[PDB]
Amino acid sequence: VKNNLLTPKSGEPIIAATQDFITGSYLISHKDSFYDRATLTQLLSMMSDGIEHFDIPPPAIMKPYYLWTGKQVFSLLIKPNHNSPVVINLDAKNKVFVPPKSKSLPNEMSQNDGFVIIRGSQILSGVMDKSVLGDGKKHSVFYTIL
Amino acid sequence: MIVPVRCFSCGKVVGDKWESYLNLLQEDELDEGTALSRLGLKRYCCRRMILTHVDLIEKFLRYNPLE
Amino acid sequence: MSNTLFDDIFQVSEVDPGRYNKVCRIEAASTTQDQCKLTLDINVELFPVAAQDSLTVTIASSLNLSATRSWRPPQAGDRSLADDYDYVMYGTAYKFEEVSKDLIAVYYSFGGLLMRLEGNYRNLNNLKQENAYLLIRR
Amino acid sequence: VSRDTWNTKNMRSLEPP
Amino acid sequence: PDREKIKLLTQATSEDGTSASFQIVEEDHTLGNALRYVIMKNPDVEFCGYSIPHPSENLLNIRIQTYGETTAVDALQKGLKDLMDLCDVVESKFTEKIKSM
Amino acid sequence: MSNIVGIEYNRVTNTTSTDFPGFSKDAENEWNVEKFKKDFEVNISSLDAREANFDLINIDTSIANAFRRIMISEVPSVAAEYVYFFNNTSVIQDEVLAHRIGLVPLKVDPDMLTWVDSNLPDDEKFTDENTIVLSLNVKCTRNPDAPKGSTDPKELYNNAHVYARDLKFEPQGRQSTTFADCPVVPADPDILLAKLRPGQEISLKAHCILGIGGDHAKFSPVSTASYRLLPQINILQPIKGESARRFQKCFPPGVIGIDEGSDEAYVKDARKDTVSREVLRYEEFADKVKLGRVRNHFIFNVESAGAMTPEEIFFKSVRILKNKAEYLKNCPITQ
Ligand SMILES: [Zn+2]
Repeated sequence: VKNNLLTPKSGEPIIAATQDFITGSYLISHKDSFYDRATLTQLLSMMSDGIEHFDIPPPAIMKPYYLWTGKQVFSLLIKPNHNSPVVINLDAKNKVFVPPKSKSLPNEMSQNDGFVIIRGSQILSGVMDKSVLGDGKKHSVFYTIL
Repeated sequence: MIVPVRCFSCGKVVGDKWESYLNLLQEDELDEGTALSRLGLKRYCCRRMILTHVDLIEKFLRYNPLE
Repeated sequence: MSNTLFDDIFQVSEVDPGRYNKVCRIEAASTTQDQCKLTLDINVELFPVAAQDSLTVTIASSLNLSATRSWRPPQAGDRSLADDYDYVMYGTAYKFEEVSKDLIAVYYSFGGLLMRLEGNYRNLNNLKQENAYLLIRR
Repeated sequence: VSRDTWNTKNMRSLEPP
Repeated sequence: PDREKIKLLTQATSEDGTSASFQIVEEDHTLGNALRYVIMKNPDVEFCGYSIPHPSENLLNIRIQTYGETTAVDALQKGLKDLMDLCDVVESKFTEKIKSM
Repeated sequence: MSNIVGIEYNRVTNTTSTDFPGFSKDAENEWNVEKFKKDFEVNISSLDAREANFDLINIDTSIANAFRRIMISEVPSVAAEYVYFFNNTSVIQDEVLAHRIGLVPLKVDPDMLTWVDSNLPDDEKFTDENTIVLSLNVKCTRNPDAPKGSTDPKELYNNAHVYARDLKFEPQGRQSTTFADCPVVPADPDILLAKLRPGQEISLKAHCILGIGGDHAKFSPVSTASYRLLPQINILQPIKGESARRFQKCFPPGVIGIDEGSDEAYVKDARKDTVSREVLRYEEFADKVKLGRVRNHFIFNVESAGAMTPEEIFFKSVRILKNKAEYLKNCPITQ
């Protein structure tokens, strides 16, 4: 299975997220998702089997509360700690991408969370989508990791 | 067939309420909803346990082979 | 003092939640810096922002002016920045782009909360490093 | 009601089988 | 002396403590979540979380990462003792209320 | 927010604890008793022989749910486990009848029995400290009477209905003395076990042992152990007139009242409120009401299957949580 994540007809990934995995990833990475330290660490423990070391990054919000976003959760999914070598850099359009407010404005300034930016395994923008976690896309997170 | 002893979802005993429900419906007739509420079947799972039961054991007993 | 990379007072023009319930994309123009514009995603249940209100926006490194590798909060009684600011975010400057001659845009991601800052002369203050605190006070 | 039974009755069933 | 109940997972353990995974058999979300809450109320703990790796196994891996003050084992011991003290408080309040009514 | 669960029209907000050091720069809410001791409260709204309604105030969701889970699936109870059919000529199959008997709850006090050791041969495994023996001998005959033709089968046949009360306690060994003051009976004697016709007979005995609801539901001692967060209704601005009556009709009948004189609606009893958020669909109270739930206020409703009192069930759940914490603390950690 690990040697056959891509279909030989086009090279696009074929083993990837299915429906509920995509929906859960989207709900986690949704821009309204903020997690305190306890919820974040429980999420990471469920993400692993409670047997993986996680380097907790600084929270996105430091005042009034220490809150992590879901995009930080998925960044830790990609690269759980410093000993992990997976450093991923990625630009991808989500399947529902409304353009930014202006023509000259860059793509990650979309009115929705329609453009994914990953720089150093850190998700900087965009929701976790089918187009970035599912099949048929060569800008996929798992395709790039592969 | 015969009324289940317990509600599938709750585990509340409903097998001791079938006959009282039938007599509530027949003697001094009540609506089904008020008959269910008078027996303490408050939750809708325990309500459907009695409301949807088909007493097939009476039909089966018509073919008793040990008469 | 020496740890602040940018500091300006902004007049908020627009606050639109686009299919969101706690994050808004505010648009703010600077005061006395007519070229400086600001677009910023803000958690508005922690820091509510209304159209036409004054925001003092500061970008700083080293907010507090082991090899555990996990972020540890500073002690409760720590004389640090953010004592005088109502809303603080931590992010990274991941893109510098030119919007015209003598005018650039700097892009920050605070865990996905995007900020686009536009201006002209900041070349010795704003860099592409992880150390970037955003400090807002009403 | 309103009377303790845990105090007066030794809980044997709570022991690990 | 139960040598099978709780096990330190050596592969998921840091040098000089402060990070460890403990495998606890015959335990599930009931103890896992309460223990995780109590441990997370420890100021030295920076990471607490449990997982049931598979439903088919009566098993529970709880992860503790601390700062340099204490070890993960000490954090777990403190959490277990604090859970006991919490249960004592609840029992005393419930008993006095039952007696009073 | 701030301990209040947000009830919106499309979503629920602020559902997590946020009461630990590391939530914010003020590393407050670190664990200590004498803070939980003074904060925590128990309010018993009502107590019955089978139903208890009590409040656990200022306790964490994880602990309250641990109590609920232990009550449902870890408090032991006695149920029939093995049924020995000497004779069953009824239309109900033996497996079905055995399952029904197992589902019958027995009014036998736990802690008066000992856990069966599974490592023993079947001829030495069952002892008088381990097992309750229940016999059942029912035979149907035609009634020697002359009532109206084809009436109900109660005066038409003898023993046409087999009830749980027909399960007879059969003391074994020292059970003749220990159970003398408290003979074992089903908690619900009128459970309809079987219906059967003349010439049909059921003859069995059942061995009833301690067991765990997690193992089989028949061992669960609560017909439902559950809690609910105490509802909170905040009337932000006064609602008066016919609007007050419309607002009042969106809640269960006694939830919020109408003041006489001042004429404003007011929250009369939020405990009676089921959170249907029916007010949140009307756009005229959108800015006038805020629906919430107190996150650390738990209204526990424990109803017993019949074997033990609900207060005992809850106390046993707290004891079980404490005992598993204690046993884990005493256990040596293996490499
Ligand atoms: Zn039910």
